[PDB]
Amino acid sequence: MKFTVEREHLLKPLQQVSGPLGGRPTLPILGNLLLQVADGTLSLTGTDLEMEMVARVALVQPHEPGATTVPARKFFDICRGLPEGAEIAVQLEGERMLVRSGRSRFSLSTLPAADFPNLDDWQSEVEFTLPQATMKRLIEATQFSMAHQDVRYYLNGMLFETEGEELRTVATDGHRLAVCSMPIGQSLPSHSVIVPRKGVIELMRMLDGGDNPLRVQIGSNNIRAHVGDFIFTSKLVDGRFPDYRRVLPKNPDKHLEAGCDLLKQAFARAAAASNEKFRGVRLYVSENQLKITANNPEQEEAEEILDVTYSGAEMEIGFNVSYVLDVLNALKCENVRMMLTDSVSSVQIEDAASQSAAYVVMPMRL
Amino acid sequence: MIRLYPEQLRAQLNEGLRAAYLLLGNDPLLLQESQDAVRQVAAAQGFEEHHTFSIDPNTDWNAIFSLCQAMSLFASRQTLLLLLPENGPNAAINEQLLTLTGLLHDDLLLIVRGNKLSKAQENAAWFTALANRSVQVTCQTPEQAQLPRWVAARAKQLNLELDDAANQVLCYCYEGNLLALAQALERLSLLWPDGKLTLPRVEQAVNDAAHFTPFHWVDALLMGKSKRALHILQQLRLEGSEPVILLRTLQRELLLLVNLKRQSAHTPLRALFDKHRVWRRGMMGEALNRLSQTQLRQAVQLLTRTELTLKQDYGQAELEGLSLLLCH
Repeated sequence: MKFTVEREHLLKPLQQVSGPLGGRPTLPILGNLLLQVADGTLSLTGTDLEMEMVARVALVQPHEPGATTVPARKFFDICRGLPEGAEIAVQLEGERMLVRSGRSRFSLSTLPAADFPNLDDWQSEVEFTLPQATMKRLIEATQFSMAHQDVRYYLNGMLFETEGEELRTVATDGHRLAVCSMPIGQSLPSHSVIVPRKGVIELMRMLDGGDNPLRVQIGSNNIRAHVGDFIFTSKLVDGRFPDYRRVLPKNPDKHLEAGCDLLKQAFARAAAASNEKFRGVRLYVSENQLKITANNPEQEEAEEILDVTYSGAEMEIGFNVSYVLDVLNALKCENVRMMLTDSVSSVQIEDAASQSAAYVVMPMRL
Repeated sequence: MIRLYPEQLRAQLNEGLRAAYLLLGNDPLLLQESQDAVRQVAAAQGFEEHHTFSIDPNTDWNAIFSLCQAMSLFASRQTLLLLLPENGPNAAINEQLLTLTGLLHDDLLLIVRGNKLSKAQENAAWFTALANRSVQVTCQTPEQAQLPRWVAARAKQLNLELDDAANQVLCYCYEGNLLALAQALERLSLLWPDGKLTLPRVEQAVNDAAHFTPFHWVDALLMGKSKRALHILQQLRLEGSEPVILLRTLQRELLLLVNLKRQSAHTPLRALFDKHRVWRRGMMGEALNRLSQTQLRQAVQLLTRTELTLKQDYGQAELEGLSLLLCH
């Protein structure tokens, strides 16, 4: 094989295909890219046998058939470490990858492309499109709530589901939960899949406000995202993922509406005021009043009050500072509404202004 | 407190989960089995959340504590496994533990894994705090005499017909490493649904099959594979395998390389190679090749001695010597 093209139409592609991967791969084949040329198109392919990115580049200058597997780290630095504007001529020499940037020519050790483990294709089962930014926010709004290394492996990934003409993701470590729903623009059937950590990360990556409204195809045990030239694909996690509806507080009496940043303060302040961080925050809601004090079990120190809109009995509930703060941050709003019940049962924070997203945080042992 | 033995846990674990479990011992298989018996029985009682922490000089104790004070979104109870440092509960560690032995509520079982608690360390604050409100499992590696029956037993509870002789064999080559003996049996088991592990099959299992791990190490030596060789040497003891074995095998391969070396031109590479039933070529061929006889004897002198110390210097590194020695 042989092809030649600028250092621009290559670095970007060569950066996205090997972007997620990169390290001390297992077998040498896993840390290698797949270079192919045919019909006047060079196709780069990277994979970690969980997901795989594939860039498509139409070879303008002289091209020629062939399939080789050159290393990734190496092959990228080289082209990335050359005169910006220089052309690169690659040709498969029996068992080496001859490169040429002017006369700055290299030679890479290469394994057969007949050994590459490309996610042997499978059958698509839904598909639809929707602006990146939308498919973006859906992630941002729930990503922080996905477990990290939980033995309940299904939690280590976000869920995606479509029903109606609404796409909604939901993440959860079994202490706090996050949910966001968005309008795609197409009436789609109803299916629900679990995209994993890395996969969500990658999917989040490629997204960047590009004139290529992401196209999505959910399926058997795979899901892919064709965004212009890049085509990210991830396998799915399998297991019963908790029902976001069975956790939402059921008929909560107590309701309160405060200030998004005013509460950030409250909690943030009390957070620092808490020298023994494992004790968490202590909220005391009383008829239109919020005395938020850093829970110091064996102590009574300084706290803060807030002039909020409350209803229901008075109660003091414990809260893991963080869980509450992530929620307030995710809610880039002004006024936050809340729904309580019990000092030992789930709470539902959420923006007042809208209902696109909703969070639920389990209080902590006071 | 209840002092128990691995083959008693499942019982005094069925009657009712205690609040904390102390898995104390030097054997790695037994520790892992017991903590599984526990989290298993437990997991079948609402305990669907688990967390493991290593207690060293970096333990972010906050997270551990905050964890205890947490409430599940799916009301699932939780397990917390704590991995003590090699030596035992440190002086500062005795503090944090104490704090935690106090945060032990109910939807929170607790397991502590380590070696026999430093003789007077069972006086520490935290310990006595749990002492009657807990269970203690003693996971010690059985040894020489006691190893056979441990295997004889294990076999039986697998419904296998291990022979008296074959039991001893397995004991001789994996001696000290429970995980190896276990997985060994698991394996022969599948190779013969017949169920009868006769001497021949054990032998065939140890011989013919190259899953006699030290052979992987002795392998790295020939190939002068130091780095990846040390790795194997490491794992080889994170399985509980006793060194008195690695020597005897190499102390042969090596002895051969001497017989081989003493004949580079006495009878050469495929001539004498097609004699001693080793023909590895690239290996024995790399050894004798890249390695000399001035080096060879040092290695034989060394190993010879290393295996004379633990017998005539009993009680208390001399293997990384050989490792790095056969190379550089």
